[PDB]
Amino acid sequence: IVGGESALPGAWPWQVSLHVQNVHVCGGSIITPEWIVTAAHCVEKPLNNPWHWTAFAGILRQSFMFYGAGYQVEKVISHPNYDSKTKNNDIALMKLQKPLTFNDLVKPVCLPNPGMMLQPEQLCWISGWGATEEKGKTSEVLNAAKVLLIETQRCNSRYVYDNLITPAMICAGFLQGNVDSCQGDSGGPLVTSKNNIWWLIGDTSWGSGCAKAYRPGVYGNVMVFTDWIYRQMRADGEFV
Amino acid sequence: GIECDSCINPSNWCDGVSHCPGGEDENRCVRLYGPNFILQVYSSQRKSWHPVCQDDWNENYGRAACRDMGYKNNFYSSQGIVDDSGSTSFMKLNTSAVDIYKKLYHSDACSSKAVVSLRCIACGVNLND
Ligand SMILES: *C(=O)c1ccc(NC(=N)N)cc1
Ligand SMILES: [Ca+2]
Repeated sequence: IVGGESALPGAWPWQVSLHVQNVHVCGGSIITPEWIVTAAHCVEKPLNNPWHWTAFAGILRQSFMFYGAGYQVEKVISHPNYDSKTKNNDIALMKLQKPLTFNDLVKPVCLPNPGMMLQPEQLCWISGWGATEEKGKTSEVLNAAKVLLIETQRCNSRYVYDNLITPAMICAGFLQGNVDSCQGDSGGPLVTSKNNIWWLIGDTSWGSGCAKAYRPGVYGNVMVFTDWIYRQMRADGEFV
Repeated sequence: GIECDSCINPSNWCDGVSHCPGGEDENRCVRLYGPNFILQVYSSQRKSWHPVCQDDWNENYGRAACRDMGYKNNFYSSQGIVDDSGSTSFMKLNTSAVDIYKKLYHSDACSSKAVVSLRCIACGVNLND
């Protein structure tokens, strides 16, 4: 997160840190006690196997994620139509071995429903432990920032992303820059408040640099993915 | 026609009989609509989604709708609310009956004047408001 501020406890209770080899790699979002929404590029081979992955919830500081606080990941499911080259359909699911315990520090974010009637420049929030500067290091503290939705027509302009934004993607940020997601924020939440409920509208996917003008953040369009998410969750419920 | 990652005839989509090798035509027949979580069911005859009437709806029916949606044993809340989805047709529950979506029938009104608002999990709440 570039241009943001440090998050308070319980401010983003759905945010998790995803670890491999005792090191933060990606963000994710709790939607049930068992299921986490993250990005498919986080789990490209060799990190497609679930045993590499640990999730930390309710902890703001990376140095406070001690050995024993993590939840072991049991399943990793990348979107079947993920494209490494274009980052199209950049979403994946992670199921934990043991269900999370929900309280003021750890709660799920709501999956978006059809008919949210979001504004074209809807006010949104992003959070994560990503770098606070382009090409910088992983942040010790969880940060968050306000970003506005950017209509795909404007984002696909010749001077922004030039037709690279697919219907499975949305843009959020500022065309002037200075406030953006960055390396290590990917897989994390893009959320908006509506009807006094926080909704997950995006998962942090890619972008050209960080906080550069005319290069806003691109997010997996979680609305497009809900049908796939529900089928995965129902299919797992019927056992496998 | 609707494709299931192979397309199927529309009257056989959400008609209670699986026709796709993976079953995609019968496993996404319940849905929550809008910021008020209005419960909706797909009508194969009308090729459209329609809200469920509050008439004779109870918790155990909502829990089954939550199971169909993939939330397993998660259930948070269910109440009748005034429909804000701008619908003109509804799905009214027949008691003499069977999966949730196979238990409803088309109605142009609801006796209670309410539709089902269903929340399968307590989500979306943080420190503020
Ligand atoms: C993920 O780690 C990630 C997502 C997005 C960006 N770039 C921008 N948001 N401009 C970098 C890294
Ligand atoms: Ca069928």
